[PDB]
Amino acid sequence: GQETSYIEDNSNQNGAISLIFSLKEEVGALAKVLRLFEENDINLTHIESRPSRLNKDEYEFFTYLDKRTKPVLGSIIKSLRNDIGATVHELSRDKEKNTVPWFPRTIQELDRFANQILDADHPGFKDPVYRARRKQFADIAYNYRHGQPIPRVEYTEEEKQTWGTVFRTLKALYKTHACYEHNHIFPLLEKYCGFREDNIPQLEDVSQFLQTCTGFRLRPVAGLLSSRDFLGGLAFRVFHCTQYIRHGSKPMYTPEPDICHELLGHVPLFSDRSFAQFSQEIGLASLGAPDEYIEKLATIYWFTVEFGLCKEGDSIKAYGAGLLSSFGELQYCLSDKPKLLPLELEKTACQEYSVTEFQPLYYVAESFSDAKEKVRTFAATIPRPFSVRYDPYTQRVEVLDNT
Amino acid sequence: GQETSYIEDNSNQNGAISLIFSLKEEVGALAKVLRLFEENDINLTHIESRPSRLNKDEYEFFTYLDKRTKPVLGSIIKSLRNDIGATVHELSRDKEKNTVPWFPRTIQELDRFANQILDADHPGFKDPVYRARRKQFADIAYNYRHGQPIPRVEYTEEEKQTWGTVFRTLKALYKTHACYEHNHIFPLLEKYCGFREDNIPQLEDVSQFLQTCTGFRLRPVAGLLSSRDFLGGLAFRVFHCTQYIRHGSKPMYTPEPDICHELLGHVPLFSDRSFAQFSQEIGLASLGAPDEYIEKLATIYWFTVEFGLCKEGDSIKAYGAGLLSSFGELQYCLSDKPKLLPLELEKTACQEYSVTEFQPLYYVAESFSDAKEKVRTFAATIPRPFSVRYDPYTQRVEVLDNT
Ligand SMILES: [Fe+3]
Ligand SMILES: [Fe+3]
Repeated sequence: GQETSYIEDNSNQNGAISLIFSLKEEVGALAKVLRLFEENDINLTHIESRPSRLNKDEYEFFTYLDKRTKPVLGSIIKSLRNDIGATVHELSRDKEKNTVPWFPRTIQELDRFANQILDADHPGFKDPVYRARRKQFADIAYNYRHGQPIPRVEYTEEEKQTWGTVFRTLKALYKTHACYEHNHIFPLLEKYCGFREDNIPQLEDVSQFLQTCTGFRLRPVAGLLSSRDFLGGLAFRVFHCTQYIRHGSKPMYTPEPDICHELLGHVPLFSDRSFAQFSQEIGLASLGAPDEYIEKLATIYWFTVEFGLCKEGDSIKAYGAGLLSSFGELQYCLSDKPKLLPLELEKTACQEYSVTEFQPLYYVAESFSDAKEKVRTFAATIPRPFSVRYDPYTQRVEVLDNT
Repeated sequence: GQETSYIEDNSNQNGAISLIFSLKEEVGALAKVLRLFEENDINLTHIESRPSRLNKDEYEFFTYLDKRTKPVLGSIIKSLRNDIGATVHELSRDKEKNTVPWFPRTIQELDRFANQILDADHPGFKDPVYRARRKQFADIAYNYRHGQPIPRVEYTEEEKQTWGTVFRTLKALYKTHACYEHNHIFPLLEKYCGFREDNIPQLEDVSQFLQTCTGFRLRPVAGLLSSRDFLGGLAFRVFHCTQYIRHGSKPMYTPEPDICHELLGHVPLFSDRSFAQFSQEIGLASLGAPDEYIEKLATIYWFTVEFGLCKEGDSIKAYGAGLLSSFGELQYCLSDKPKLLPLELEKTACQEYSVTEFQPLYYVAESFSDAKEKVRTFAATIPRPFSVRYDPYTQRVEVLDNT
């Protein structure tokens, strides 16, 4: 009711259904389970069995199925539960009765809904060339697949000039308004990723560098994804970021995120361990979270990763990416005009806001470490039949039952 | 003096020198350091700066230099120490006075000495076709680069038949002689990696699966690597394994490791978290370790990963890979002939042994968890100016000063 940053998720044509369950290895168990699936008309390359990462005598099952297996899924869950004997969690993309809202278990699974994106006013609406250029970048995202190197695009001088206009202003403002963490990493991005005022950095280059710092990686997205999907990606330390640039007509404005917003507002901080851990915690807390809490986390995300203020000693600087890529509001947030409140997730989670520039209120975080722990705690209050944790080694979410 | 499994490391033509040091970010520090390198004739793409993963106000430096920069390195270390102010560790591949034995800091660095490998008696010596086939596999290893998918090779029926001979025997013996962990993972390798008696699995397939389980990954090696380099790889959960198969003339024998030995003896257990962690601990304890302790760890490795016996309750099974891929000694080790001693690294580290089949003595491990902690402790006694820890996210060793 005030145009928020919370985008409710859809469902494709087939949607997505995944069954989470572990099976203790007892002679024939593995075969009975696969036989169970085999029997009910299900391709067994959609069922994956792996050793349990928690219990040395169990197998964990991953099922890449969709809505087309719905009819015989009830039977299978029943059998698994009653006959075979296994605690089963049904993850559904259409989050219905008794089903936990779907979420990727493996980083690769981020491919599933990555292409689930959402003009008249938009600068560039009457620009054929721009519209085509946007098609090009959208194509790259749509065609993108996890693991692949992000395709490089040669930016035109015009675009580079737009970049520079935004770059120049912000750089000449980070020292006095940006948090230590941002100002700490930026010089390196300039030195190593081609972050210059006469050059738009290639997403592949930035992704490599990010990984090298925090394991974070980039994924080119065509447009805005549902909060569930964007937040979810953070659990795998994956950042869905645009590659296109705003229209040159108004370099100082974007009614949507763009390469300028991702590279100068988000990327720098994702290179910091504490910050990386913080944002990932928000992603992990969203995994399978009910719509209500996704919006809450989306709101929380908004007042932290996007428009957050960090308290450094006796002063307050900005770390919110929405601030660090918007000179105007970047100066405004540190002025004496905005209302400031300490970060307190229960109140922040229900905070009323609008997407319009120049937020009237900002939340101040003690540190990234404090907020991370702050989110960990808020997460514990989110209705979920289990808890989650990321495994950097296998790049797979490990679902542990509530602690 | 009894032909051991300890292979002392060499040095290429240029060798390898890396400087470990962190720099607190104080105006101009970063530039002074790079200027410092720039000045002394050093390509700055050989110097890498990244945010410290431990201290939020420091930069960590990675230097991919060799022996050709030796002359001006003394000056640079002096400057860094006295002028700039930084604790500097000089890693040298030629481990000389005051230099810590070199070791990869980034997983990619495993490329540096990966191709540093070491016939008359060998079965296949007079076989032109075999020798050429071996050239082919060696080529693939030499050309291999971390990150790349391991090239697939179509094995001849003859080779597949050799595989089957070994496979058949072992499979029909794992139930009664192999540890739970091995028997737990094997069925999955059969179900998912093409581990059949009529099919030699492709290393790429196995690597993917391994990663999916423990993050472990394979790297095709041409022949035997120095203990330092092989053990070191384990720190990154990377297994250097052969791809070629023994000569068909004598399927029941190999005077060297081969695909049969890697896939059936090592791979299964590397899919277990506890085991993966254990072997990695040995790799982490080798990082920069003096030659003496590398041989010790090599010896330890020998009596554990290669020829170790695990105590399961009241019984004892085998987990040593040398045992699990050698039917003959696999039955022998559990007979009443071999001498058995509990795992105790200080005595095991100095244990006398020979490579000849049918070990007279084996060391029994409480569990993989106990041995891992056992190695962690033994490691603390290894002369090193710092301690190490692996970062799965960035795939980079983080060097913390002694704890
Ligand atoms: Fe954003
Ligand atoms: Fe071996």
